[PDB]
Amino acid sequence: DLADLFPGFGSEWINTSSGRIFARVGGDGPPLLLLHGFPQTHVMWHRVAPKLAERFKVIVADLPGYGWSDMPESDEQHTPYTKRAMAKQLIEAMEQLGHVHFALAGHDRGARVSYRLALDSPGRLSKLAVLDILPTYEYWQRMNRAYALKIYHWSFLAQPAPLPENLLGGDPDFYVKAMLASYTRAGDLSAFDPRAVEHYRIAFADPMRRHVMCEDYRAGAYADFEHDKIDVEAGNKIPVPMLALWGASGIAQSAATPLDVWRKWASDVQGAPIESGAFLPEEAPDQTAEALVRFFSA
Amino acid sequence: DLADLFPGFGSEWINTSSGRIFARVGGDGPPLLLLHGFPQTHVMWHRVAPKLAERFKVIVADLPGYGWSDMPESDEQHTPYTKRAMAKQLIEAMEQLGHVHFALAGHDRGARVSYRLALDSPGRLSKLAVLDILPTYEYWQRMNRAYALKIYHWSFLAQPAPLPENLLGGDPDFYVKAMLASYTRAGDLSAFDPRAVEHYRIAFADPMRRHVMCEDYRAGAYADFEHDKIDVEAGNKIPVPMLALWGASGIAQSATPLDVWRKWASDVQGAPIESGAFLPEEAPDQTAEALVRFFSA
Ligand SMILES: *[C@H](Cc1ccc(C(F)(F)F)cc1)C(=O)O
Ligand SMILES: *[C@H](Cc1ccc(C(F)(F)F)cc1)C(=O)O
Repeated sequence: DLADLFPGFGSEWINTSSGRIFARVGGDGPPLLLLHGFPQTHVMWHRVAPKLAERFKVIVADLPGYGWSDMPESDEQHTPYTKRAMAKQLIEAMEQLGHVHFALAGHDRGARVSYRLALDSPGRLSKLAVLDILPTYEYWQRMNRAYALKIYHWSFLAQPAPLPENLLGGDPDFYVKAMLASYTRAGDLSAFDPRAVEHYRIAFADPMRRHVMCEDYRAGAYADFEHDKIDVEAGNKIPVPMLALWGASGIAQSAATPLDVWRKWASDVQGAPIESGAFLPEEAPDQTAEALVRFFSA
Repeated sequence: DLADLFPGFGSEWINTSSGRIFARVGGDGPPLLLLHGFPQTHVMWHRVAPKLAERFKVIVADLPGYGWSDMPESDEQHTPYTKRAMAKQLIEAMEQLGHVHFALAGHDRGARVSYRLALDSPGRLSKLAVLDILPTYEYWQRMNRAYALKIYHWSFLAQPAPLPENLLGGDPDFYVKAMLASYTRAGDLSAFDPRAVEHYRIAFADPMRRHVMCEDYRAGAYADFEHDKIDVEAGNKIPVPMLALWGASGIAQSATPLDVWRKWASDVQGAPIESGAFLPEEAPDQTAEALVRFFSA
């Protein structure tokens, strides 16, 4: 019922102690993990993954609780869907494949999993790439009226259950599509493959998957923030050589000077703006792929 | 049929150029206007209004677009549901009854209509009372992680249509009940009268009324903010002698309310009340006496 946007890629259901992680696996060479964000799945990499496959062994994984990944039971602190736990679970997953030192690239929620992984376990990463994000700490500290209105859903979805859930039940199709079109450059869905939008909408049409997304944004308003406050108070920087890509019309640039912020969180960081909205790998696939290939190859 | 929580009070469909304002009207003496808020209707004053009617001509009106008042067609800048436009419409309504200089008390959304009225047309108000609020500018300007999480619906309901409307249409009864409960001390509907809740529920059950509420919160995120900002930068303060009532466990106090209003008013008194956000329904007696003692000085 859902299209194949990764021709040639296999399908792996990697076992962890918190549940199965689904991923499309293609190419050969150095291991490169790709992590998606909200409200998308692994298929958001379908326009750049084949190019990366020509050079690397590309693992395109659904986040814990997302897509076809299992949904581990959450708790009163939203632990399994905190960026620290997600990182632990994916580290565990990559160990099942023999990948204990790999390249990592993330977008939105996946980028947050990524930099948290780098802080907690720098050893697991050769190079890091974060796409159109700032540290979760940075958004909350810089929170103003402009901030609050634009990215309203950081506060909205972090509301205690079942208030966001019950509201999302009203028109999940509309909401998930609105979340996609609102952060592009054109303001519509033209950037997204209609088949890819189907993957997103189908997953979002399930109440259980939506609950996970809320538990995600709850973690991002509490545990993730507290985890980030500890680091920023200690003065810990990410030692992993990392790349920061953001859309010129993206979310991160309206907030701050992206590479100036990431220089405060990482000692070895380079970055560039790309003519795009928030959804870089779909809006500007050629440039995004090129940036990643050249960076991970160096 | 909805309950009549105002024994003796007549009903009024007051014509304005922007549409009819419904109000319950009772008592006699100096004229006193009561303006409700979100997500309520005029029946929120039902526990304190009779006490007030012993000494005043009490006019309990539904805000334009709210409850039983008509719904003026809105526009791209949400003009008719800005606080400036609401105040003008109510000034018209009061002028119909022969009231061109009156006393005014407001809560939540209505209190924003009220101080905006004080700023734009100070001559219209003998005395002013605002309940459990800060100026709209103050909330947006002091926005942080805490306020983002604590009062999220300022940003959520302000999202461009029809994003909030389509979400609210799913489970409207749940949302309106949660909104009433969440800001009380007990965190339930126990402080409210069931019949009052049904008034709030039925109104909130109409999708057109729900759209009006969003237009209200859209105005409060933009045009209202900008209007307030103009007064901040120009050093304009409310000359109308006012009283700032707020709940000790309410929304307004979670800043030091009296200090904030002193920046906005050159003659303002302030006192806390053992209550959540809905003082006239959580602490009706303390609110009743405070209002009576203030407008009767
Ligand atoms: C996805 C949306 C998003 C993206 C980027 C930022 C910021 F401000 F950090 F750059 C905030 C929100 C997500 O929630 O991660
Ligand atoms: C009603 C809810 C409300 C009340 C008071 C405040 C604050 F923080 F300004 F005092 C915010 C929100 C309303 O929408 O005004």
